[PDB]
Amino acid sequence: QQAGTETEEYHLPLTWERDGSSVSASVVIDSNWRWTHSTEDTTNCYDGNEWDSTLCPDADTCTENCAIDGVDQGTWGDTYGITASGSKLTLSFVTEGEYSTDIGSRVFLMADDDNYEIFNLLDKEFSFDVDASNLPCGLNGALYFVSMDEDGGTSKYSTNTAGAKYGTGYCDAQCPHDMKFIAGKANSDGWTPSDNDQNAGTGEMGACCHEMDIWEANSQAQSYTAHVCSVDGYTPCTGTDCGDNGDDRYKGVCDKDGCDYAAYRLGQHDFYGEGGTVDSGSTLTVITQFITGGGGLNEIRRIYQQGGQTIQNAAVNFPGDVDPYDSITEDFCVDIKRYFGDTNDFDAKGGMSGMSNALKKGMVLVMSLWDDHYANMLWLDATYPVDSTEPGALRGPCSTDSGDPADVEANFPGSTVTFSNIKIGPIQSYD
Ligand SMILES: OC[C@H]1O[C@@H](O[C@H]2[C@H](O)[C@@H](O)[C@H](O)O[C@@H]2CO)[C@H](O)[C@@H](O)[C@@H]1O
Ligand SMILES: [Mg+2]
Repeated sequence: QQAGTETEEYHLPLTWERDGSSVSASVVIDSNWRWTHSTEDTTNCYDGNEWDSTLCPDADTCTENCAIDGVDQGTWGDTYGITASGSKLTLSFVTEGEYSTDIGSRVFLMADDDNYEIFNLLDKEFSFDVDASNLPCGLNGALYFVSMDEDGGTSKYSTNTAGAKYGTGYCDAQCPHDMKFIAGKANSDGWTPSDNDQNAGTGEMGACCHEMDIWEANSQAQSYTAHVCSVDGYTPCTGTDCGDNGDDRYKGVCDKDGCDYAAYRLGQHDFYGEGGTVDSGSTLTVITQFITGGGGLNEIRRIYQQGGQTIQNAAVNFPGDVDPYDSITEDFCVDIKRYFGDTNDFDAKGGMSGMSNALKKGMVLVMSLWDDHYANMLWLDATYPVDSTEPGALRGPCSTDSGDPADVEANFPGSTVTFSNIKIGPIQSYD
């Protein structure tokens, strides 16, 4: 995409801490949340959930004729419901703006006006504070890393002149087809609008890359998940390479399931939640350690702090069926997937050393607040598949009727998440 000129681009200031020192950074809105309009005037190229067929009769013409516009100081709060102060960022769920209505948001941490901050998580400890108390069943306040290009794609794709400055270049391990711009081009070929989401559709291309999910959570359940891909960095995909939900799920270049460590699903029901050991009613510190052996990742450990207590990760709790692991390791992913009858796509795609090499090449930080039009977040907080009764089906305390976006959007429009005190530094020792 090229940049439009109707609205100046303002990145929202955010402080964080990098190896013992304060960094005055900022965040940027993902280009999918932006207005896409003619470079000539004000006409929408993307209008509702379909592209304009005059302006966009094929992707190349669409790319030439359309632009993504800026988000100025005022728009962050009143279109997106996003505020920041100091080292705290708050994302909103349903914000009814001027003439339109925004649902959730996704932002990236910037290094400067034109580049994302690049995190090299190997042999480091990454921490932050989150308040997930205002997120009911069916919502997900997520903090995670993805192998985006530092410049959002401008060096490699010459029709992307907007770049990281306009939040371009998102990819993740889902190989999402709902991205309006992929590899610098409008993804308008073969566009199908969503039946379910009036803002969304899917194009022929998907945008794949490695993804390290530090925190996927609402007030009811939480998980952290490593997703490795067999391709290197940001990778546009079509066809079977995308591994689309359904029959192709395991045939693409990325692991959609990931190797997930989700305490509730692993037989620890009161570890996290309302009045749990870690109490979602209140802010908590989430600390993640990327431990290496011979310079390669071999474990991802998790520690929590809340109210001055240090709380070790809860161990797998299937006595005599699975060892009490308490972290992501190769043996955990192998044994748990066997026990849960899950295809080990994580290993098929490179496993722990594939992930390590991904981490070594550097990742972009993402924070997001969303609901789930595909599976109602049931895989995080309920039972999934809904009628399944076998080990690993049970995920959280929520109803299998929870999480329909139409319901949660109407009933909990005020939902919010607050992330604060982002920090990276050497691996510390814990009591
Ligand atoms: O809970 C692990 C789980 O992944 C499920 O797919 C989730 C995925 O992990 C999440 O990242 C994505 O956005 O939503 C999907 C739903 O497709 C998968 O369906 C489960 O069977 C698997 O155990
Ligand atoms: Mg094929």
